[PDB]
Parts: sequence; structure tokens; C-alpha cells
Amino acid sequence: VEMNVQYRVTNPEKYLYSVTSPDDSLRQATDSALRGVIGKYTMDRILTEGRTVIRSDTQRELEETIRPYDMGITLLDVNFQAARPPEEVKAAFDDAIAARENEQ
Amino acid sequence: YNRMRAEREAVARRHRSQGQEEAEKLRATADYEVTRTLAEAERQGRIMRGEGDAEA
Amino acid sequence: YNRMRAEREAVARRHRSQGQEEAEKLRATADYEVTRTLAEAERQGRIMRGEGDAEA
Amino acid sequence: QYIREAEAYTNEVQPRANGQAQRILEEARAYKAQTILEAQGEVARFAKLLPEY
Repeated sequence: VEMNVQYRVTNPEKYLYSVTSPDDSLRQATDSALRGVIGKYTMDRILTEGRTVIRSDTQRELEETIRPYDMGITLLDVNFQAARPPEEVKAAFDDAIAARENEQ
Repeated sequence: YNRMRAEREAVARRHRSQGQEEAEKLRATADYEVTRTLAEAERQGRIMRGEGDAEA
Repeated sequence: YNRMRAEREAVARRHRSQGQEEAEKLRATADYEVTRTLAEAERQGRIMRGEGDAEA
Repeated sequence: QYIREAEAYTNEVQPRANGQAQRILEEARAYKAQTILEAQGEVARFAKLLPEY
């Protein structure tokens, strides 16, 4: 699973005289938030509903977790640039999905 | 990884067999109809060959 | 070292043993069902052939 | 994995048996029509030759 974030600074002084090196904190907490959302849901559900159920939850969790650090950034949104859940090792459900048309 | 693969190929071949089932099912009716019509034709042919033999 | 290795290797083997055992246990009943399904149709066919013979 | 493969084998071996059963039954049905029509043909053919004799 992969995603993408868009961020914006409101108060510069909190962006300077606080936790250092902003992109480090942003990315390196977003990973934890993404784990938090992706964890609880089953494989098929992640395959099917990847664009509705998970994204709002990752919004809420990431916005919550950036709060205590008291840094200054406001999130635009998070999007879903691409989805490739079947692992690259065995992305051979092309047989499994072409099976239904071959059956009909 | 292999466990996933096994389950997934199992579902695939299940669909294979499920289709092939009624696929083979449907041919029996066609064979039945062709046999029946040929039998009727043979009956009529025998009748009129009998006509010919009797007059001879 | 060899003692420890042999012990837990034996554990793994016994697990795989129960696995394969249940495998053949299911495989047998599959074939049972197959043979029953064929026998039923054989009975039906014999009945129909008898009816045809009686009429003839 | 072994358990899943074994339990999958059932549904991949049984429907083929159903298909074979239907084939057998259909052929059995066809035989009756063939034999009855042939019998009618033979009787009708003989009945006309007898008065010629």
C-alpha cells in the first residue's frame, strides 16, 4: 500500500523553533499512522475498498498524532496515487481473474 | 507466500471445473435430438423399402 | 548441539505426519461419493432399457 | 496448506462425476426411442410381405 500527503505551514515560528528537520518528522510519523490504519483490516477488504474506508481513518490518526508534538503544519488532505496490494512475488491472480471470463 | 498461492490457485481451478460441468451437461440434449431424428428417418425408409419388396 | 537439533526436528516431522494423515482421510470419502453417484445413474439406465424391451 | 489442498480436491473431482452421470442417463434414454422405432419398422415391413405370400 502507498499514499501521498500535501502539507502547508501556517505559523512559521513553530515551524522553526520546535522539533527540527520538518520532513523527517512528517514522513517518519506518517509511516506509523499508515501502519495503524492498515493493520486491522483483512486482505480482501484492503483489496476491494482501499479508497473509502481507510483514508479518512488515516486522516484522523495522522492529524491526531502530529498534535502533541506541537509543530506548525496543517494538512491539506491525503490521496491514493496508486494501489498494488498483491505482492510482486506472485502477482499471478491474472489467471485467477481471467478464470471467470474463461469459464463463461 | 506459498500458502496464499495455494489457496488462490485452488479457487481458480474450482471455477474451471464449475464451468466445464454444465458445459459438458449441455451436449447430451443435442446428441439425444440428433439420434431421435435419425431414428425417425430410418423408420420411414424401412416402411417404403417394404413397399418395394412386396410389389416385386 | 546435535541432540537439540534432532529433538526439534522430530517435533516438526510429527506435525507434518498428522497433516498428511488427515489429507488421505478426506481424499478417500471424495471417491466414495463419486462411485455412489455413478451407481445411481446405472440403476436408472437399467430401468429405462427394461421398459423399452417390454414394449418391443 | 495440506488441509486446504485436500478439502479443495473434493469440489474439483465431484462435478465431473455429475456430468458423467447425466451423460449416461441421456444415452440410456436415447436407446429406448431407437429400439421402439426399429421394432415398428420391422413389424410394418413384414405385415405387407405376408399377403404377397
